[PDB]
Amino acid sequence: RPPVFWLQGQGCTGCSVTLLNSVHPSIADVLLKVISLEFHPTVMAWEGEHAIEHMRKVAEKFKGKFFLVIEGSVPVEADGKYCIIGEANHHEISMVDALKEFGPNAAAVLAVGTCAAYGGIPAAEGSETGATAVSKFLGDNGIKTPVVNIPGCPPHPDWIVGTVVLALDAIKKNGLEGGLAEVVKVLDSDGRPTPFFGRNIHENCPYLDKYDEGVMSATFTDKVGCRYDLGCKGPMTMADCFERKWNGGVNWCVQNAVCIGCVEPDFPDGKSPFYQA
Amino acid sequence: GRTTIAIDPVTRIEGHLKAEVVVENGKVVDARLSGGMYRGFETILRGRDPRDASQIVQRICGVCPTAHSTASVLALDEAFGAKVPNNGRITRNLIFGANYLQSHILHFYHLSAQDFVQGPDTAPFVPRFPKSDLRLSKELNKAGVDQYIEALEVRRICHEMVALFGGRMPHVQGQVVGGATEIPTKEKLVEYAARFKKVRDFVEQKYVPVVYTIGSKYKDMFKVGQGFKAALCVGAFPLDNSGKKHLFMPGVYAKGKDMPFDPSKIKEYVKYSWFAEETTGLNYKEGKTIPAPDKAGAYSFVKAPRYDGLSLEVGPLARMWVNNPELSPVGKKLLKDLFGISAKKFRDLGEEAAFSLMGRHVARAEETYYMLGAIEGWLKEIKAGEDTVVMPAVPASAEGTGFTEAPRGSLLHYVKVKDSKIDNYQIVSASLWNCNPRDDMGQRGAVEEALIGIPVDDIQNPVNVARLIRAFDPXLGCAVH
Ligand code: SF4
Ligand code: SF4
Ligand code: SF4
Ligand code: FCO
Ligand SMILES: [Cl-]
Ligand SMILES: [Fe+2]
Ligand code: NI
Repeated sequence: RPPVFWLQGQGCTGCSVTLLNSVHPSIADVLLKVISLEFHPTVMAWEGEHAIEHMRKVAEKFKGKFFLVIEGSVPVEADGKYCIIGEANHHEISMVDALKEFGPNAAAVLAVGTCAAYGGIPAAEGSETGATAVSKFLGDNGIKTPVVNIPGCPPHPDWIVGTVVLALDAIKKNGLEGGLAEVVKVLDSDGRPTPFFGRNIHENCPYLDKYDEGVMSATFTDKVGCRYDLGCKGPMTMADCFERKWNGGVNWCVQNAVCIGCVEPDFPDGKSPFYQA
Repeated sequence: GRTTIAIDPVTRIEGHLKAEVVVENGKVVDARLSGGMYRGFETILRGRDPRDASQIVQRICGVCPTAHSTASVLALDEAFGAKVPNNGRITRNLIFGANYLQSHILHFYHLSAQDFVQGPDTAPFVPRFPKSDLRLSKELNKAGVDQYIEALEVRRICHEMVALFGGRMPHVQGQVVGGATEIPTKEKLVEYAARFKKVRDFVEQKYVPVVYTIGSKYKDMFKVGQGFKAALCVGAFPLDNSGKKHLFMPGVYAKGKDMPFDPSKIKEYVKYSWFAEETTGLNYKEGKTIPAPDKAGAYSFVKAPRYDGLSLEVGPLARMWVNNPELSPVGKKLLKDLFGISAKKFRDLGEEAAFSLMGRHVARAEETYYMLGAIEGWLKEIKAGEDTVVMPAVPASAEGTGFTEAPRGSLLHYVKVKDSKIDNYQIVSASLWNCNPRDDMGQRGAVEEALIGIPVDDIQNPVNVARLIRAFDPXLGCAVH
């Protein structure tokens, strides 16, 4: 039962919250029997240097075998000071230093959410912190640990749980090393698992007929027409929201308003302005 | 004699916080709170289409994004001259109100409850302090555990409620300048009400009673954590279209006196914050955000907001104290049965017990009950089919300020538009009011001050330091942005 450490960098906690929304039949089992969530600042029992030291003792026992989940980007400016995640006996630990410590020893890293995966909002124009994507930071520092990107702002909980399930099956069938190798096969060029990010929103949109007819809504509350003129970025977005929708299937972005391309590597700047084409 | 204890990270809160306290003779005698992560939303926003703000700002915090959405669209409404249709005002209230339920339930059970309830022998509920001061009987502890588990379902249903008209959650698509993007249908209103009924039952039958009942085993926790005993409310949830009546009305309480809220008296100080010295003492309309992570003497990325010089707190206690509504029926009854207290309205708890560690948990539970009544009213008031949005043009030059109350306390967004783009955007948020460092004159922040006097009879198990902090429901993502 491998340990998981969930490290928050420049995150908003929305990637944690979205996971709390999962109705996946496997979620409880993943947390209670398959893996062990040994560190997560938002929900764990202990605190402070004791929590840090707990993570360290577990990491040592499970060297090469534990998994890291990263939520948020990694800021490199000012010697890492824009994100301190803990302190051990007077010694501050930046996100930079945490990834340098734990990264080399993890079996694999899940970069959850667009911030961790691609930089996202903290890395957007006007930012000053050197917000860096997980894979880029690790590579820049000579750390070759496998990284899987599960983007979205936030991701749908099904994308996080479903990626874990994919890994689970692969590792059961081929072992740790062989399994991770199989997971690599189904990642697109942006490190995203094709089962969830392999299809374009627009190509599968229920309003595509209206798009083709040139029938555009001029107000958000007109649900008949295509949302393209209102700024919908479905045409440039790779996600399966049209199908699984959101929050127990009660709605999704295109039905309610517009798609803002939240799973894409250029989010937000390349998808902005949000409210015009 | 004195012992300094550093706690980084403070867990079971949102975001990155370090607490440092000095303990002497079994009590905290000094405190410093450090927000250790910065993103800089106020500079990231510059140069953008102002309409983008209502999406960008939500990423300040995925626990309370509807609050930022709300503050942002209210600022945009003013700057754009947009008149939100009656039905859109109500729809906004339904979207946002549902997340108050989510956030308070998340806070008490999934963040705070382990302060009082022992979890099972599995991560992440172990390991923890060997002497955690967990006092509940076998039966009561079990009730806490069962309710934590049930609350996982209930908070998820609350997000289904938010998403019905909000699009998804975290990070709604459904609030924009000019109103709400989706007109409620009869069918989806039935769906919202069905979920709401399940949440109400949990709040009334489990949540409110458990906070009083656990509180009755920790009466000592009503005697500490008073701090300045000073509170701020800026108003929230408009009940009409003339900006007059709100569910929570604005006001300030300090030194035992009630007074009106005047936003011109807000200043943000930065002497002890990692920002350029020349930016100290600015009102938000003139706000500037210039990071200085190496500045000597500073210890936080949170600025230090002061109201007419005063260090104030915000949140459910602040709102419930300022507005002084009638207590919940179950609260009144448990106050009588367990505490020997006859109480009708919230202030009948007394200032000392209300402004306390356990008092703030009680306030949050009472407010959750209070919100149920508001949502019930909006479900009767909403009209299926009536338009909820207008489509205003982007102005070339404008300004606007949106005031609301996030689940954690007072929130405002100020936007200045020039050349049809964001020239300045300043955010003064809830946990900023609570979890800030000293101001330039050496006056502590609200939580820093509330830590003074907190008992630490065992330095090896200093559990009350973070218990006090958690009572405030801190969100350091919001506090720093
Ligand atoms: S990806 Fe979005 S939801 Fe997740 S941490 Fe970043 S800002 Fe928050
Ligand atoms: S532009 Fe958006 S609303 Fe229109 S067909 Fe494409 S994905 Fe659908
Ligand atoms: S519809 Fe677009 S904006 Fe919404 S979750 Fe899917 S990819 Fe993100
Ligand atoms: N609630 C909430 Fe978030 C904080 N603090 C805001 O505003
Ligand atoms: Cl909120
Ligand atoms: Fe600010
Ligand atoms: Ni928040």
